[PDB]
Amino acid sequence: PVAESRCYTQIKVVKFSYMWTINNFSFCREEMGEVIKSSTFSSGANDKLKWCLRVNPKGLDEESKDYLSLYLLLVSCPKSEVRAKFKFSILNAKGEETKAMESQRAYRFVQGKDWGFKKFIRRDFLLDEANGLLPDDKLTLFCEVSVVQDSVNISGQNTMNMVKVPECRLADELGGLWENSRFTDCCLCVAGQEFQAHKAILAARSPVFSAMFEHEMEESKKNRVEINDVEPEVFKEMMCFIYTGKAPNLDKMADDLLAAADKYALERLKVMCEDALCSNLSVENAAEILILADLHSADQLKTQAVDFINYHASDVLETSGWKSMVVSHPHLVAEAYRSLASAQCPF
Amino acid sequence: GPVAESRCYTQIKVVKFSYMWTINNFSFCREEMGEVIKSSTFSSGANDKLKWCLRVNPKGLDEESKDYLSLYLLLVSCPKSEVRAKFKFSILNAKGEETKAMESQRAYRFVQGKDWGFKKFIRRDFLLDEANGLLPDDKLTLFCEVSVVQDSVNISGQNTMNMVKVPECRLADELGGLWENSRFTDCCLCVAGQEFQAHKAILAARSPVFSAMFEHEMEESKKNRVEINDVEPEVFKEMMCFIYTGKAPNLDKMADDLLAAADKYALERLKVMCEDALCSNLSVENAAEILILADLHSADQLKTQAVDFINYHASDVLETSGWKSMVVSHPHLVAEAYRSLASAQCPFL
Amino acid sequence: GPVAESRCYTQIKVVKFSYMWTINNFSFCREEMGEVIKSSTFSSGANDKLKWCLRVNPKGLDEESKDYLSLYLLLVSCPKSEVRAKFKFSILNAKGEETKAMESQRAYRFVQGKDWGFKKFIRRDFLLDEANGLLPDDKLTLFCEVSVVQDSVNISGQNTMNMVKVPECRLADELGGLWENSRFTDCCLCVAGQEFQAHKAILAARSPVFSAMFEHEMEESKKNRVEINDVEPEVFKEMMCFIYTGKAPNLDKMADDLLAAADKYALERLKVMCEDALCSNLSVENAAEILILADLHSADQLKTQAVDFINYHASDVLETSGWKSMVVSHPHLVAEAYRSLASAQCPF
Amino acid sequence: PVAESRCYTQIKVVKFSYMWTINNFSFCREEMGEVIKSSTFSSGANDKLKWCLRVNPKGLDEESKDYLSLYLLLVSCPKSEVRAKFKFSILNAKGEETKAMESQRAYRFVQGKDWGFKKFIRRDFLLDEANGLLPDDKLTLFCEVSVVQDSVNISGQNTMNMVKVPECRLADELGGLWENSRFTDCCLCVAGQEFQAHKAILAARSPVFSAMFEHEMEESKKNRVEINDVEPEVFKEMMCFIYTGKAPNLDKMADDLLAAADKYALERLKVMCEDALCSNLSVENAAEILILADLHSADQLKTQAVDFINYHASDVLETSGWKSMVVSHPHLVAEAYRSLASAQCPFL
Repeated sequence: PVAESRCYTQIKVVKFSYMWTINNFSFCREEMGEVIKSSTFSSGANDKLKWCLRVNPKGLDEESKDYLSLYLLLVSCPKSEVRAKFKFSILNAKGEETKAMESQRAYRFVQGKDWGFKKFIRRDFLLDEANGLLPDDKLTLFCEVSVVQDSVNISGQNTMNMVKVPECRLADELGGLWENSRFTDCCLCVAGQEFQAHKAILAARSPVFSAMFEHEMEESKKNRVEINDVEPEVFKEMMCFIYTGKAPNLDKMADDLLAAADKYALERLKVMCEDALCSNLSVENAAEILILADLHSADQLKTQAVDFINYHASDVLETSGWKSMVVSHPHLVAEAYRSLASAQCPF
Repeated sequence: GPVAESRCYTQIKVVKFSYMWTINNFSFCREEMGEVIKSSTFSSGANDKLKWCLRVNPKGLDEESKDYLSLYLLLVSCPKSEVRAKFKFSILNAKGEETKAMESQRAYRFVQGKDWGFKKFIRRDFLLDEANGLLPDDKLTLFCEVSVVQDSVNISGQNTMNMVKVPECRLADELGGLWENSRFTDCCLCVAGQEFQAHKAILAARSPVFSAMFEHEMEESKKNRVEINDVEPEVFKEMMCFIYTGKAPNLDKMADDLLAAADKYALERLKVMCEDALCSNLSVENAAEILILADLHSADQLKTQAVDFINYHASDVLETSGWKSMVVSHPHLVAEAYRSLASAQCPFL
Repeated sequence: GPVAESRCYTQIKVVKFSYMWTINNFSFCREEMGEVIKSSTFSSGANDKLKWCLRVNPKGLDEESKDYLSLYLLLVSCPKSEVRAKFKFSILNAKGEETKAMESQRAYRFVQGKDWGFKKFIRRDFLLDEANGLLPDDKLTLFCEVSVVQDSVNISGQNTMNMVKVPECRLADELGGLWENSRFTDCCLCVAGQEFQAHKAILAARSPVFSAMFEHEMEESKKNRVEINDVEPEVFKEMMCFIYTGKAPNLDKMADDLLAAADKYALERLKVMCEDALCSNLSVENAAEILILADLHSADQLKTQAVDFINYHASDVLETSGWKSMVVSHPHLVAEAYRSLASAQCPF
Repeated sequence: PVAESRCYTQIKVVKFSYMWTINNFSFCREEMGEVIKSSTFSSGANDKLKWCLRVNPKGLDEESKDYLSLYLLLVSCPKSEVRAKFKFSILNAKGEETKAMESQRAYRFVQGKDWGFKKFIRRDFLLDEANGLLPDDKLTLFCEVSVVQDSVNISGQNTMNMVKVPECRLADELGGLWENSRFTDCCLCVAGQEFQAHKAILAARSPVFSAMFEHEMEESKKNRVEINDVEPEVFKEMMCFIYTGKAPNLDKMADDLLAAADKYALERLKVMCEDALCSNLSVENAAEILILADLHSADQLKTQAVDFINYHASDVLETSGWKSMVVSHPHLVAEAYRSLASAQCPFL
């Protein structure tokens, strides 16, 4: 009783790395094996499985108290397996890998599975500034992922897929249109600052701009109009989202970006900024996040903030901002009270 | 040594089902080796887009199974990911009882196009004996059992710091909707009587040639009523479909004329799409046709691929009518192909 | 003779998986006899509206589970189908190995809201014992393995009929399109100044009221023109919605006067489920208002159940002000409630 | 090991039945286990579970060669389990029960699986007219099914609320609308025979009448509309459907109604007409069904018709009508070749 297939197997390797630097690693103070994760990032080609770097600044359990446990975790996937190989390396002060550690073999993976070699590095050893492993007191991690697919004959019909179309693009040319401005069809005024933008892209992409230009303004004041809502720095990023569908400079000014998106009803940018603020939940902000969410109907981030406050209530409620929020906005905490009413029902 | 703790409990999902596929009139299933005939494709129901089929041969392959029956399975579909599964094969007797029930040892690695089955499953002559009660009126009744293991994962107990459901890109879809709705059209395009309506900036960005015409201080006569005769209406419609969506579902059946239209406006992305679509149509007779289409349109990649195809299939390409037509019509192509095959593939030794 | 075969091989459907539940600070998760505390929901992943939640007793039930920790499995959600399944509990040691695992003799019966398990699943003292090491940092570890069996058959197939596919009755949604696009309507109705304009034949067919008041001598005079003098417009809308569709999506928040108009306009199907929906809103305080509203308007079944529930809750119904109100205004109604009570309390 | 559930048990049953008629039982000649079948039957309300019966006029296997096998076959369900109990009976010429048999218990059920009673009644004894079981050689059998529902505590608030709500009488009201012609405005003629109808109902159902009446030529057309292709009884049943959505006697007059549906773009009408034709399949009718379907864009019916033709080419290609339709309509047989070549043949 033996089974075989008699087929040529071509092994694929979709390599992709990630850079992570922890701001002020020394004051992490993550005792009891409490963990810090990286910013969400995708796997490059075929953006459907997304990886993420997970670090415990102090290694769990008594054995790795001095050590810094390091693991790599997969954010989400469509209920399948991955057979990747990982290489953990630490860059020096000048940016050269020192603590390289390549996986001896491919590891079986599933959604949320963590893998890594415990006792990766001693924290006191890392803290030595003379070694250059903490430039400006920042802990830099660099990881190299190589996902193995194990395709049999790559479905050979020859049609081997020699050559290819270039990578699918459009947004890059729209970015060139943005920066050059290419004599667009309308003008914008923003707090005195001048911006030059198109009409058809605004109308098709945004219902708000779809209705706002074409209703009596196409000849009256189609060329010129003033927006007293958005500062020019983030207005540039919002217009960049209109052009290329992305906002690389989104994290820093994300609250006013949320305001601008909600006023114009940019739902996709609304979800991106919801994910951005989802990564910035603490004791000293969650009440203001609730104000922003109800001000914008950010239902996903609203529920996430509700759950986070439910989890960390015993010290989140000790903030002055919470007091100002509840006295100013009791209805929001009444909604949270209704949400927790079902939670505390059982038992 | 190098060890990596899992730090996730090995909870496992296992899913066992079964299915039978009978064969009426099995005794009259012809008689020669290599008769690969498969079962009707079947599915669990909770399959999650997965299908399977058997591979029954009246005479087994290789040497030992000359007088046996070879039974093998296949994975019809998968979501471009590996599958770990099991298979058990058995035969129901006259009283519907499993007789040749031998199980597998461990769940094997399964992908689309791969097959795993017990070689030398059962003797042909022994099954041909009616005393075993296994051939009722030439109705051979198979039966198989699948047990797909997954090694499932959750933080089920308890709590989950969740992500927000990100939406997918809508730029391609929204521009396509603007195209088909044809709202805010700044230019009207006419081809062979049919009149379409399109937009200025997208056409200028994705087609430098259209930007070249419409930037020449002449728009009110041309941009509002531009007329083109080179491109037929259906190719031209698919060309705007490419520009406004980057998606051409029926690109292969209209590849050469669309390539010519792309060459007219230097739509190099759609040009390489047409090159790739043509290149998955390789045959000995149309090599000259694709070569001249590339040479007229300067499709360097497809021209090189067609020349390599001619180099590989010269023995029949020389006798083909297309090669003779190319030779009498275009000796330059003959010279270029000869130079291409000259300093490669034979100069040894 | 008496027999019942299948003519098909007994193939069996099975879905085996497992689930764990973490519990913090077990030493301070309260302790008294028969404590009902449950877990968060969970399922395999291919659930098909199928969910379960654990149910654990820090101190068990009855008598012989005081010093024990019993455990049960409640079926939370299901597709209203009889669920037959096996289950297997376990406890993991400190070294990561299941220890106290026992599996059901057969696939127990499960339906929505049914609990099953093994009473006396573990001694509380033994679990609390430090030598076993089953409670590190006052954290109690669960691990359950479960399989669900259905016993269906998958045949080779000759495709059978192969064409059971058919659109359901989409009819009278077209009448919805007639209404909320007005699709050449032919008569004109005024409610409270607000205007709505419809087809004569529809309301003629639907109820005797609109039919009769148009069928005789009004077609000559006011065939198109007509107005109503008792119905509220915002509910007038949903009233036509049911009259067209035989379906009212939003009814409970306006069901009282809707039902009153329905009896005023003879809509028996509307009448009955609006009464039941108000009866689904049964409470101690509403019952007087519901009773007077009901029996003022021929509400037979609702009269019966309103009377019965008021009999069942007479004690706290007494101090309701509405009780004395209807007693003062409509005494014969509560007299007939007594008449109901006559045969009610014959024994015992 | 043993466990409880701590609950009440409320059982609810709604039983139902349906006549079966088999004319000329002697001449059926359904041997070697040729199962006789008809359309699936339901319980009336809540048609989501469609039941059916499977009968062998000659019982298979050596035991029941002379006997007749009578077995239920549930067609489809939402992947659930049901515990219905069933009884059967065969009436006499007068319609009186003599050959009655019942079930021992509440048998389980799933999609496709069959319970019943083999080895019951003789074929020769049934065929003996001295017994009087076959009036004019007509086998008229009766089947009843009692669906035992069962549940746990019915969510034991006591939650009773059992309003005896009737069903949606909208079609029945439209049944009276067609039958009585109350409030009629528009009339029709066909071959001199005249039967009138209503305007907005036809506007609702059809896109075709919507086309040829919305054009503002109503008084000339809609007052005295005429149709050419349809026939009187055919128009009767097509009016019956377009008013009702039901046409239980469509089987004997199905083809004509399919043609009428093609004349009026009545997609649901065409659907169950094609379904009735799917219960018209024979080894010799496939040419006629092909002519009908291919003339009418009947993609699904031509699909399974071609599947039948592929499966029974061994006689289909050997019929005279096959040659006739090839001569008249060859190209459709060309796609028949295209299908059967790429079907149950790409092996190997």
